[PDB]
Amino acid sequence: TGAGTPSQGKKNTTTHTKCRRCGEKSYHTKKKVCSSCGFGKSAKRRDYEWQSKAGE
Amino acid sequence: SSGRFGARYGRVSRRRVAEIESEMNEDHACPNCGEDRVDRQGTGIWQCSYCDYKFTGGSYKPETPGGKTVRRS
Amino acid sequence: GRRIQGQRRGRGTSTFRAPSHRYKADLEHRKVEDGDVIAGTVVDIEHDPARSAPVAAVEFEDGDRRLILAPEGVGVGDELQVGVSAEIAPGNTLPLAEIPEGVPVCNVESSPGDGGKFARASGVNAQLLTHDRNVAVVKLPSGEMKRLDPQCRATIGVVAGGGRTDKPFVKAGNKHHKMKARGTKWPNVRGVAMNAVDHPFGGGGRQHPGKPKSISRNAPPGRKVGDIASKRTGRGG
RNA sequence: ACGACCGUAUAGUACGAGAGGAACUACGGUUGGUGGCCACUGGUGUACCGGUUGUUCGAGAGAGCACGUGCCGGGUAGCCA
RNA sequence: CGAGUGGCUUGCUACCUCGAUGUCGGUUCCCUCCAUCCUGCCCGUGCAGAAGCGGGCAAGGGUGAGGUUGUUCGCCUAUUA
RNA sequence: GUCGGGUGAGAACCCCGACGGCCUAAUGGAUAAGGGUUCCUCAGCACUGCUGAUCAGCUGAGGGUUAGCCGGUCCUAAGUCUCACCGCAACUCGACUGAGACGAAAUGGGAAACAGGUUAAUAUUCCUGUGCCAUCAUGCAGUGAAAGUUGACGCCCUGGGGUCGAUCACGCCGGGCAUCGCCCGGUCGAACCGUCCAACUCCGUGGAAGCCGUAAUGGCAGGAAGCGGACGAACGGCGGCAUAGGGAAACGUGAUUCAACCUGGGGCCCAUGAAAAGACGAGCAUGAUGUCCGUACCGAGAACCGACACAGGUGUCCAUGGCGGCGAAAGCCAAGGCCUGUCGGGAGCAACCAACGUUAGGGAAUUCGGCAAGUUAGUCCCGUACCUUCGGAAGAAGGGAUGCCUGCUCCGGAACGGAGCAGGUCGCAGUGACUCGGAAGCUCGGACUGUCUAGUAACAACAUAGGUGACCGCAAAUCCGCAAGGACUCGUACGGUCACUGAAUCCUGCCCAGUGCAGGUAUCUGAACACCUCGUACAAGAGGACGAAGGACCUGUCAACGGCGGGGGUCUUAAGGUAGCGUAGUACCUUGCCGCAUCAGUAGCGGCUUGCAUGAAUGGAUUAACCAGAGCUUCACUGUCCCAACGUUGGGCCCGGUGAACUGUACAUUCCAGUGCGGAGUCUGGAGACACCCAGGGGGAAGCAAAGACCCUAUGGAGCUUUACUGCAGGCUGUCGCUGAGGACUCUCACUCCGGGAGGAGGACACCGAUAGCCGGGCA
RNA sequence: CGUGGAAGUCUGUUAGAGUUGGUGUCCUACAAUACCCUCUCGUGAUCUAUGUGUAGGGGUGAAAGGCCCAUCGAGUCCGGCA
Ligand SMILES: [Cl-]
Ligand SMILES: [Cl-]
Ligand SMILES: [Cl-]
Ligand SMILES: [Cl-]
Ligand SMILES: [K+]
Ligand SMILES: [Mg+2]
Ligand SMILES: [Mg+2]
Ligand SMILES: [Mg+2]
Ligand SMILES: [Mg+2]
Ligand SMILES: [Mg+2]
Ligand SMILES: [Mg+2]
Ligand SMILES: [Mg+2]
Ligand SMILES: [Mg+2]
Ligand SMILES: [Mg+2]
Ligand SMILES: [Mg+2]
Ligand SMILES: [Mg+2]
Ligand SMILES: [Mg+2]
Ligand SMILES: [Mg+2]
Ligand SMILES: [Mg+2]
Ligand SMILES: [Mg+2]
Ligand SMILES: [Mg+2]
Ligand SMILES: [Mg+2]
Ligand SMILES: [Mg+2]
Ligand SMILES: [Mg+2]
Ligand SMILES: [Mg+2]
Ligand SMILES: [Mg+2]
Ligand SMILES: [Mg+2]
Ligand SMILES: [Mg+2]
Ligand SMILES: [Mg+2]
Ligand SMILES: [Mg+2]
Ligand SMILES: [Mg+2]
Ligand SMILES: [Mg+2]
Ligand SMILES: [Mg+2]
Ligand SMILES: [Mg+2]
Ligand SMILES: [Mg+2]
Ligand SMILES: [Mg+2]
Ligand SMILES: [Mg+2]
Ligand SMILES: [Mg+2]
Ligand SMILES: [Mg+2]
Ligand SMILES: [Mg+2]
Ligand code: NA
Ligand code: NA
Ligand code: NA
Ligand code: NA
Ligand code: NA
Ligand code: NA
Ligand code: NA
Ligand code: NA
Ligand code: NA
Ligand code: NA
Ligand code: NA
Ligand code: NA
Ligand code: NA
Ligand code: NA
Ligand code: NA
Ligand code: NA
Ligand code: NA
Ligand SMILES: [Sr+2]
Ligand SMILES: [Sr+2]
Ligand SMILES: [Sr+2]
Ligand SMILES: [Sr+2]
Ligand SMILES: [Sr+2]
Ligand SMILES: [Sr+2]
Ligand SMILES: [Sr+2]
Ligand SMILES: [Sr+2]
Ligand SMILES: [Sr+2]
Ligand SMILES: [Sr+2]
Ligand SMILES: [Sr+2]
Ligand SMILES: [Sr+2]
Ligand SMILES: [Sr+2]
Ligand SMILES: [Sr+2]
Ligand SMILES: [Sr+2]
Ligand SMILES: [Sr+2]
Ligand SMILES: [Sr+2]
Ligand SMILES: [Sr+2]
Ligand SMILES: [Sr+2]
Ligand SMILES: [Sr+2]
Ligand SMILES: [Sr+2]
Ligand SMILES: [Sr+2]
Ligand SMILES: [Sr+2]
Ligand SMILES: [Sr+2]
Ligand SMILES: [Sr+2]
Ligand SMILES: [Sr+2]
Ligand SMILES: [Sr+2]
Ligand SMILES: [Sr+2]
Ligand SMILES: [Sr+2]
Ligand SMILES: [Sr+2]
Ligand SMILES: [Sr+2]
Ligand SMILES: [Sr+2]
Ligand SMILES: [Sr+2]
Ligand SMILES: [Sr+2]
Ligand SMILES: [Sr+2]
Ligand SMILES: [Sr+2]
Ligand SMILES: [Sr+2]
Ligand SMILES: [Sr+2]
Ligand SMILES: [Sr+2]
Ligand SMILES: [Sr+2]
Ligand SMILES: [Sr+2]
Ligand SMILES: [Sr+2]
Ligand SMILES: [Sr+2]
Ligand SMILES: [Sr+2]
Ligand SMILES: [Sr+2]
Ligand SMILES: [Sr+2]
Ligand SMILES: [Sr+2]
Repeated sequence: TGAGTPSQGKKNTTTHTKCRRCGEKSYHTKKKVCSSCGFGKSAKRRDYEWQSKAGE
Repeated sequence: SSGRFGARYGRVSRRRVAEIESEMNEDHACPNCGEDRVDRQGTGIWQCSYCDYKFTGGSYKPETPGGKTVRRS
Repeated sequence: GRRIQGQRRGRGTSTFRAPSHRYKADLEHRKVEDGDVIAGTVVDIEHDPARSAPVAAVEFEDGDRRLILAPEGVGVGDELQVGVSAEIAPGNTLPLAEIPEGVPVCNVESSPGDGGKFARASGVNAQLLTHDRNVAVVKLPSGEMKRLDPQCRATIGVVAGGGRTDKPFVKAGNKHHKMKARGTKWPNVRGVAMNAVDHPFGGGGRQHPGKPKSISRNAPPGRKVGDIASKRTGRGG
């Protein structure tokens, strides 16, 4: 069984869903954590300085 | 009895299994009554088909050399 | 390199854990205040997944139903006593002080009240040798002379299921079923059969530990493999 | 687009004490190569005719399917060696 | 001992090629060379004959099948002009 | 697919009929995930669709999913999160312990619904008929109420009960066929309410000393059979339900084999096969309440994932439709579905290619190699070697039989079950297709089943049982974390950790010098603090005394790393290779020598063997069995070959339609020589050369595809190693603080551990903070 | 002689799992791992669905440097960064 096309057929698991807090399809329904805004992980909003160039 | 093993494993393994299961399957004298009606129910568990006496003993024999020593002292 | 298997174990992930959710109970001695007026009846004999040996279900006078580390010879209907004034009989529990010298014992406590630590596996037994007002000398299954507090509780007789070790597994599948009931990663891949990155003995064309196996006691984890602080090796000498 | 060989007559002759043993020339055939042809022999021939197994069309008759013929036997033309 | 020719072996060089020109052997198919193994025509002989042996002209045609080994090579077998 | 026809401006592919076909664990039916309107209707063809299109999963416009009793919702599983507590510089981080919540839609547990009718599209939801559950209210009864039972459970073999289905017998209703008289379909009817009860268990009677009983095990004076009785089953039987429903009609009755479902007996475990909510226990009438969320459709060779309407991938159930046969096998056929694994037209349709059929004689001569193909084949009877771990080898081998028809016999209750006999008779051929082993010997390797490089390696590699060594008494050994803490562990030496070897069998020699580990150690060496001397009004600093682990030194140890030679009739550096095996998967020389086998054998096997450079758990030897493992031989067989032929299907060629990509400095009709950075279509000299187009196999363009897959270079990178350099974790050891009272000691009061508690054990140690010395590829 | 029905037991395209050889077909593919035949396993160290856990010098690994979403002798993303 190849890692490519043949293995893509088994993909029918729902994980990332629309997030109640930010509206992005990043709420991981299994972990119950939003990979975009961090809902379910932190009260504060997920944010990082590396999300932009250093001097901007 | 090790005929279920076929031509596999070698003499010693299936010689010991044979001798052990031979003695294990024998008619064992019940501690309660005197009848040779004790059978194994599982690992170290024995029971008499006559009086229904369920008791502990060796894994393959209802009595071990060590267990027989307890009585004396 | 990469952490060796022995280090992966420590993390306590699923692969290395024991099937605790499947286990029955810790066969600790009952806690009696005093008077010894605690006796019970063996209601059933059960198989213990954690020790591959039979264990006994007892129903005590005060209404307590508990599983007991059963010696050989215990059967349903039999009455068991636990306490200072307990009768000197197989399956009965009482402190070492009340036990007569030269009597096989099992499930011996390390510190009075702990519930039993020594001599608990299939067929084994400790031997109560010397008595005293301050110390009870017991010979453990390993042959070691152990000095214990005479107040330490123990059960008279040898542990049930003796001779278990006498029959060979014969096949891998049999070992397999047993290992599923324990906290152990099995089968076992030899160090010498792995890559250099995975173990101190890995690498090199043909297989061989490119170094002496006797490792120091002070060796750090990851390096402490092979023959740990061996006083000697081999069969000769 | 023809190359080569074997055999027979020459001849048990010439030669040679003997043993052995030629040639010119005339013939017959083989082999390798070459071009073409199917009367003959052989192959094929899911044209065709026959036998026959399972199943379906109620039987019979007559058929379908079982790979480009279910399987088996024979084989015209044609193409072939 | 001396003088040469070839470019089939090996060595030497590093001139061409590393933003890549697919190694050996075999197979299949085509052309060629001559330092000729056979075949044609010759000369000598320590050429009677038969057969050898050595040499000359000559590249039209031919030079096959098999056993071990990947082998090229080579050893081996029976055929062969 | 074809012939007719329908609609339309237009029809090969949209629809009707006929004829011809395809799918049968699926190409049919119901669904989980996932998709999200793809579902239904009307109107369309610019877009999407491998051609066309009036069609559509496409475009436009509307419409469509109805629940007390089907899921959800409730329960708890592995496990997750939150809060508290604690750690952390800190947190959105981290372990424990408490509490709370979360965690199962086919497929865990679970109160209750069936039949029919209806729509373009829903349907146990709507409608009709009937039924049922829970809660609450009212009324009667009830004083019982919580013990117990249930929910609730592994694997293997098996009996009994029994429905559907299928089949047989006969009747009825309807259809088909038309030499016969046979062939097909139907013959219905639920939940629920009521009732019946086999098995198991128990009681009474009885009184077996050999009887009772089973498919099998088994049972009994501790009371067998027999007899009577209590408790007690089906999704089953029976009655109601039902002058309900359904059917054009009839509107059956018996039987066998019996999936579901019910209930028993036996066996296995170094393996022991959830939990919780809930339910029963615990009556009946009447009435009220039963909200919220899901509900369409696809579920795949076009609705999912794979960029696609992709030959891939993707869970569950329909596992009992007929013939066939051992069969959930093949093949053929129903019910049902489809002609969309969606471009067509034409040429006896050439070469060439893909898949195939058939080939005389020879029969492996082909090839590295029987690669490919083929041979054999089902079942019954006879018969079956070496070797063997006694299991096996074995379907060894080898030999014979096999259909149809007529009449029978035996086993069984019987089968539409099985085993045979006699007679008759057809073919080239009777397992007639289909299904369906070729066989034998020798050698190497690994014992065996098992594992593996998703995507060039399935093996001799990994694993394994078995053998062995090492560590540790549990306040342990080993391991994770900075810490709080944690895995092992509901574990305790018959344990579990760390390693090596690799079934059985016979065995496993010598070496402790080096290295490693461990123990000991008079003496030597060995840091810091404190102490002492000098120095400084102090301090830096110099020296001294004491000296832990460590080292020196001694000892133990090879199933510890490893070693087992050269020379001579010892030497390096400890020993100097024992049993066995041996030209080996190890032997360079080498195609070693002898032999076997062959016409011929660098192969293979046997023997020899001084072994360039075998050898004993770096395991040696040996080995039955096993193997898509390497090599060799034989029989059988055949187009592998001699040497090729003919044929079949799909392409290829021609026509309609659709319609890319690779590649492209330029020029370019070349050929032979030469020259040139020595490998030129383009330079030179000659030769040849009228242009364009079709088909072809690929000689050349050092053809196209990639800033090699070999080599070197760079004060390039990375992974790996170690007695490289330098450091860092970690362990050990001393010292200071925690830390108290009276080079050796006692105590208790901190602190630690055990204990539910009282209290016990220990104790100024240990833990922890700081520092010092040693070890330190575990890590950078 | 029968009964019994054991087995990491045998045959087997039952379901299901896998992949020895053809170095077949394909190789601007149906397909960035496909097709066909042959072949292996198929009561167990079996296969399989969903849920759940382990995370990057870290997992997981019957060990092949295998696997951790077409990439692994150290994933992916963005940032350091021109
Ligand atoms: Cl074990
Ligand atoms: Cl010949
Ligand atoms: Cl639902
Ligand atoms: Cl029974
Ligand atoms: K190059
Ligand atoms: Mg316990
Ligand atoms: Mg496990
Ligand atoms: Mg191993
Ligand atoms: Mg390796
Ligand atoms: Mg390493
Ligand atoms: Mg080794
Ligand atoms: Mg150069
Ligand atoms: Mg090139
Ligand atoms: Mg010449
Ligand atoms: Mg010539
Ligand atoms: Mg329409
Ligand atoms: Mg519908
Ligand atoms: Mg299609
Ligand atoms: Mg022939
Ligand atoms: Mg040849
Ligand atoms: Mg073959
Ligand atoms: Mg009869
Ligand atoms: Mg060999
Ligand atoms: Mg193997
Ligand atoms: Mg691979
Ligand atoms: Mg394999
Ligand atoms: Mg072992
Ligand atoms: Mg062991
Ligand atoms: Mg090994
Ligand atoms: Mg091995
Ligand atoms: Mg030899
Ligand atoms: Mg040794
Ligand atoms: Mg390059
Ligand atoms: Mg490169
Ligand atoms: Mg390289
Ligand atoms: Mg250099
Ligand atoms: Mg580097
Ligand atoms: Mg504690
Ligand atoms: Mg390093
Ligand atoms: Mg899973
Ligand atoms: Na020269
Ligand atoms: Na070549
Ligand atoms: Na010539
Ligand atoms: Na040869
Ligand atoms: Na009933
Ligand atoms: Na059938
Ligand atoms: Na079409
Ligand atoms: Na197997
Ligand atoms: Na040594
Ligand atoms: Na050696
Ligand atoms: Na295998
Ligand atoms: Na052929
Ligand atoms: Na070309
Ligand atoms: Na690297
Ligand atoms: Na028997
Ligand atoms: Na394959
Ligand atoms: Na990394
Ligand atoms: Sr899935
Ligand atoms: Sr969170
Ligand atoms: Sr931020
Ligand atoms: Sr405990
Ligand atoms: Sr406890
Ligand atoms: Sr190594
Ligand atoms: Sr020894
Ligand atoms: Sr003549
Ligand atoms: Sr003569
Ligand atoms: Sr046909
Ligand atoms: Sr046949
Ligand atoms: Sr010449
Ligand atoms: Sr000549
Ligand atoms: Sr050469
Ligand atoms: Sr040679
Ligand atoms: Sr369906
Ligand atoms: Sr149009
Ligand atoms: Sr539609
Ligand atoms: Sr819930
Ligand atoms: Sr359910
Ligand atoms: Sr099962
Ligand atoms: Sr039955
Ligand atoms: Sr529906
Ligand atoms: Sr499919
Ligand atoms: Sr596939
Ligand atoms: Sr049909
Ligand atoms: Sr189409
Ligand atoms: Sr024919
Ligand atoms: Sr051959
Ligand atoms: Sr040959
Ligand atoms: Sr035969
Ligand atoms: Sr061996
Ligand atoms: Sr695999
Ligand atoms: Sr052995
Ligand atoms: Sr030593
Ligand atoms: Sr020797
Ligand atoms: Sr010119
Ligand atoms: Sr072409
Ligand atoms: Sr099997
Ligand atoms: Sr099989
Ligand atoms: Sr291959
Ligand atoms: Sr083939
Ligand atoms: Sr193809
Ligand atoms: Sr490919
Ligand atoms: Sr079976
Ligand atoms: Sr990706
Ligand atoms: Sr950057």
